[PDB]
Amino acid sequence: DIVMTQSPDSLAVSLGERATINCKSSQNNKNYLAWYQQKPGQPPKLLIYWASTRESGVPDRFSGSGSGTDFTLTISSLQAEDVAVYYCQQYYSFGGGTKVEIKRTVAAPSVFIFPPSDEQLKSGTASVVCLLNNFYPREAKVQWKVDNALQSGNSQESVTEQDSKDSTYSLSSTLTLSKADYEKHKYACEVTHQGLRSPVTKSFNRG
Amino acid sequence: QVQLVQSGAEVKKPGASVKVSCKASGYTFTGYYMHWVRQAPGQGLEWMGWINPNSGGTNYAQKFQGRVTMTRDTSISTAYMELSRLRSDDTAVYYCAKISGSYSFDYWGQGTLVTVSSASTKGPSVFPLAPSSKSTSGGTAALGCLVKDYFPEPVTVSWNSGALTSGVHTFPAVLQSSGLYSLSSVVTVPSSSLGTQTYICNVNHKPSNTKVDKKVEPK
Repeated sequence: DIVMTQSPDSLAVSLGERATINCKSSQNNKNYLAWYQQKPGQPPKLLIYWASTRESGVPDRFSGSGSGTDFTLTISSLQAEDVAVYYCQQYYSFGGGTKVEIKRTVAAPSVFIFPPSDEQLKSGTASVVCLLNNFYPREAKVQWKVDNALQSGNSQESVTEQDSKDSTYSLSSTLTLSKADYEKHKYACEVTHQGLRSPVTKSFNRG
Repeated sequence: QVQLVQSGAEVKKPGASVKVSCKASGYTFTGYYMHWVRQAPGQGLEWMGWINPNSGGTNYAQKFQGRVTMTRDTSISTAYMELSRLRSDDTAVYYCAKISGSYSFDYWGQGTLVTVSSASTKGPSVFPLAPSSKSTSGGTAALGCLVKDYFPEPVTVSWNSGALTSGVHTFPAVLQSSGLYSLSSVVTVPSSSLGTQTYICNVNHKPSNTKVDKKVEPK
């Protein structure tokens, strides 16, 4: 019957600055609220229990506060090592999680386009890959154009975890067509991003 | 040293059952309730239930009542979670976690991936993403490998057998409507290297016992 809601769902904070994550519950004198850090491929790690007691070994920059229904995980001086998803927990309810990332200066993507290989074409399919490399922030618009026809809903995007070294993202966009569809046309990926003064288009002719 | 060590990833078809184990050591097994928590890929944490290892008494989330069974074997300090009548939305990493006196989970198993799907295990097809002028910007060329149509997760990718880590980006897999996964791995290198330095992506799909090494050559 208890529902935990975290705010915000995602958070970008500059290196060495303060990050705060909120958690409110639906609802001996203990508060029975825990905070967990989770990095990809790892189980969550307990940071704070009883709302404000740090687990030994957790850096002092992690602190918890709050009472009753409203609780807050604070990270003073965010490190790149703290990029993770944080969860609150009360009894058997978990918050929905809050992604924490390093905020950094805008970095425009370098754009690269890869035609389908002949190996793939012989297998009967054609994947066109558009690479957006080392950019920030994560929002980027990738438009596919096939003989200048704007493509909608037939590509798939994937985005890396933020790079711990330079705090950037990379993104791949894959347009997949049947070999037959690919042969019927003569291919461009147009990238819009905060760091680009005008869109960058990379294109190639089939053949 | 408290450790909770879970059994390995499993793949199940819809309608089947899965049983995950969790071997505890480093503390008195019967003194702490063991809970199960699951996490679908990219999603949050979902509590499933607990077992009192000292009695076998259980309590399950209403969402799993009638499908989950938790048991333990105290002689080998092992907790078990069985989930039956599986559907693809039971695809998740299942965790065992020991509750503490503060009603927090201070110790977690490493997780057990359970994939529920009708798809058959299948190694990837690996296709080069070749560097050319159309993947060259300011003396930097990008190249990569497309790792297509495999099941289940995961695959690992390295470059030049792990000697090449700078500039490497391996993208999270996307699950296609076919039920198969595909990803790309890319690396950015100096353009001046393309005529002298060989680039090979090493693709390892342990579920299908597939390893592919693909040379990626310019143009």
